[PDB]
Amino acid sequence: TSAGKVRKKEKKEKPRPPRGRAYKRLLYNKNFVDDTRLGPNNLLIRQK
Amino acid sequence: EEWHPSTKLGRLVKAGKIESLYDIFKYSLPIKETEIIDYFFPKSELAEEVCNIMSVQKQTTAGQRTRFRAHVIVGNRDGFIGYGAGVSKEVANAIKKAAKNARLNIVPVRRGFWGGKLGDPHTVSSKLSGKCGSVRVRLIPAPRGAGIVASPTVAKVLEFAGVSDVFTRQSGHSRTLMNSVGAVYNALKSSYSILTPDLWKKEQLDHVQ
Amino acid sequence: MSKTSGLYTARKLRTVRRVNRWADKKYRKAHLGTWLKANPLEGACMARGIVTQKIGPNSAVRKAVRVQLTKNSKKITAFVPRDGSITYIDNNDEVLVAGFGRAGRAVGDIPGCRFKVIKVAGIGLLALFLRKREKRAR
Amino acid sequence: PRISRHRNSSKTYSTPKKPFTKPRLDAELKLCGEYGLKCKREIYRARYMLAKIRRTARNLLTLDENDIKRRFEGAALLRRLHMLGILDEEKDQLDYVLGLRIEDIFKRRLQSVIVESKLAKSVHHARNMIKARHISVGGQIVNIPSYMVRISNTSRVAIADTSS
Amino acid sequence: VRINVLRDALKSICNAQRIGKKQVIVRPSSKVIIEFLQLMQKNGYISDFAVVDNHRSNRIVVNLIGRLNKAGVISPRFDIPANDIEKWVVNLLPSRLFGHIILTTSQGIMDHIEAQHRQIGGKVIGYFY
RNA sequence: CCCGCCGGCCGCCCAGGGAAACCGGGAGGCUCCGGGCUCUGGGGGGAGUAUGGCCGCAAGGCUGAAACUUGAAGGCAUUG
RNA sequence: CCCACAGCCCCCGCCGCGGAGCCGAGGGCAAGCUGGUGCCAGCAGCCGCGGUAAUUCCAGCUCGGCGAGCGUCGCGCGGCGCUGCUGCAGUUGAAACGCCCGUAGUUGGCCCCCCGCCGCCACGAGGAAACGGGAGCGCUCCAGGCAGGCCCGUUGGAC
Ligand SMILES: [Mg+2]
Ligand SMILES: [Mg+2]
Ligand SMILES: [Mg+2]
Ligand SMILES: [Mg+2]
Ligand SMILES: [Mg+2]
Repeated sequence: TSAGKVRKKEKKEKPRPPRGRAYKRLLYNKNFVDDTRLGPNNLLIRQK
Repeated sequence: EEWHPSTKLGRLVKAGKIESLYDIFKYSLPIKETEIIDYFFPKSELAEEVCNIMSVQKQTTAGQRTRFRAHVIVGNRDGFIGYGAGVSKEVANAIKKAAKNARLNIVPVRRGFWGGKLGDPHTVSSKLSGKCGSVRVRLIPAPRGAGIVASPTVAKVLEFAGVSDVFTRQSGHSRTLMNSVGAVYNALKSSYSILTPDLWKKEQLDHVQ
Repeated sequence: MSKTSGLYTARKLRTVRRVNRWADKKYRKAHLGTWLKANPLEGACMARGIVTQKIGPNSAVRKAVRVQLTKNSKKITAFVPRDGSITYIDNNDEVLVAGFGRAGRAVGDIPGCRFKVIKVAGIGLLALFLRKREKRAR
Repeated sequence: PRISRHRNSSKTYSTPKKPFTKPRLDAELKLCGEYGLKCKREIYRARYMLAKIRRTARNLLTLDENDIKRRFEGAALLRRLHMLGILDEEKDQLDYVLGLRIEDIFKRRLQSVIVESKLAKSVHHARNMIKARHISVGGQIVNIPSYMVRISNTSRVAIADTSS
Repeated sequence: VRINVLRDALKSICNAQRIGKKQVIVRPSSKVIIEFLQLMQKNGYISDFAVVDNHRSNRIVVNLIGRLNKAGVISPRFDIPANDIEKWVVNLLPSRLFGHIILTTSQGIMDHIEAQHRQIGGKVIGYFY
């Protein structure tokens, strides 16, 4: 009835990803040097 | 097991009598066996690509009968391009048929220079036009380093054919992929059929083959 | 052919183009002037008015409001985008209203709506939706 | 009015007409990794310069060889390219210019020239030292990574005398 | 009524060449036609021809050799500045290496290559390749 | 009687053209896109409507908008 | 040091805060797993989603683009050969006046080698710069500006 009727997990406090070029360097090794299927469940299953 | 030639040309290719594909093309001999090319193209020099897959339906008494039509191109990036289509109840079988048909039909591509001559040819010999359905294409030679100014679909065909500089214009309903690919294929096919002042030389015919 | 092509025919081609360029709908809309006089915004990116009434194949009631432009005094209808944003809008309140994506034509399944609310009481609606700003002054 | 109104200004790069293109993204990321580019504006700058050179070369090439203007402008352009090290010394015909590539522009950046001399371990290390003013060109120290060295100045690059 | 004789002549020539003939007859001869044919002959496209005098707009007979690919005219003879030829070459010709464009100048009818050589301009008549 | 020429009315038709039906005495010689002249059209409704002007005994004819609305309307062909 | 005086830049000493946001993840268009809600609330430029797994709403995780900037609204150019001179269409999709005569207008076969005039092509004189192009110069680079070292074209600011 009340509008916004449709409208909390603790935030994963982890070290920030590097900023600037260092971020660019991360993806370069992420897709080539490091073993990857980008975004499927099985990849996320492995990382846990 | 082993490939048994079913044609005179096939048997001749089985033997070493014919040594190059240009020796077949120069007499307009049709190709009916996929082995006639792979024996001339053993290494992975050529490359296959799937362009578009479309589903077609036929209304019947109880529901529709569905099928798939596929389009495939092949080329070595050295003056050779092919294009074919196939249809079947299964997607993979249609892809195989399209690949076989693309391999079967192939044509050489003539390449030339823009203004200055130096090194190997890099662009089409002259202006080439093609037609299919409502789609017309224009290929204009470009200077070295100009890249390929074309849509993503046509650019793939140009890259496979082995052309690095060219200006393109498309007219008609270009969103119909098969007709655009056919238009560019026909334009490329016409290349070795235009007479130029360099080819005016009068050569006497040879009785052999 | 079907077009004049003589060497001394520039005048005829000029007048032909002048007459025939008026048949395009967009060109007429842009360079005729009727649209300019009819458009409530009078060619502005957005305007300022006052709220006077909160009102409502997809079957989804939408929340909107009636506005009266200050500089022009005419009445229009505006739509409140976000979820639960109607509460931030009170009767007899000053708002800033802009247009939709399409200039003039209606957007989406909303019938006869061409304006959007973006600021209320001097605070961005989207900012209030994310709690960046607050309306405790009102 | 103020004299500052007569100062000139201009942009220095061009953005692609089609933003999302997988091969282009891959190539740009590849180049950024090899040459340690901070962002994608440097690639656009390089493309801009290359386009300018290519257009000049085209316009000159459209004319006859024995044209006074053609000789003048071709000589100027070739001298500039040779001095900047983009084009090789042995090439003197205008045709060779049109085949140039942005990699040639990149290879003359300060980071690259110090890395090829073995004075730095990597492009990233080179950038880090450059920002810390530890390098010198001739008798002067330059702290701009994008600084372009000239062929006659390649052998005069060293480590800053005052650098610790 | 009849206006452009050269257009009719060129259309007839191309029509005959299409179906692999060997001789064509053009009805209304004229000096411009003769110079056009002379240039075509000099560049090796149409072998020889003859003019038959009848005291009334002489006829002419040409012999083909299956080399001509396309011929045409530009009806409203525009003026070409000496430095505005490359645009027309790009627009009209298949390539910058082969093909010819005919201009009439104060120095006479000549190919565009010759005009570029002398750095002069003029009016455009036609083209062939 | 048959062999022709000019003019006219028709049928089938190779090339060629076209989205195709089909045209081929052109709807050919055209993205390889320039013989000359005149007229008309620019998504569907509102609407051949309103207001003005001319004509007519009248019925009506010629000329001819805008606001607003809408996401498709249409052509040729295939299977049921 | 500079400055009318003060800053700011730059140089010399001592001590020493390293801080990323805005949009999005069905297609056009690069980027995917849990919990709520249940044609309601809402998203959606267009197609469309939502009536119990919602790949599209609301949230968490993860991921993508640009980046000290990102997004929204209106206008102009482009896209658009959908205003078409280059370069549209007019049997059936929108569109050849019912037909003839006819002024203005537009367009008009072939022919004389050398004279005059008009158009045309080339060159030249004359006439503001700034902007634009362009020769040369290491403001640390750059946007910029017309400078600098010494033995300087009479150094140069050409065109
Ligand atoms: Mg045309
Ligand atoms: Mg149209
Ligand atoms: Mg309409
Ligand atoms: Mg009808
Ligand atoms: Mg109709």
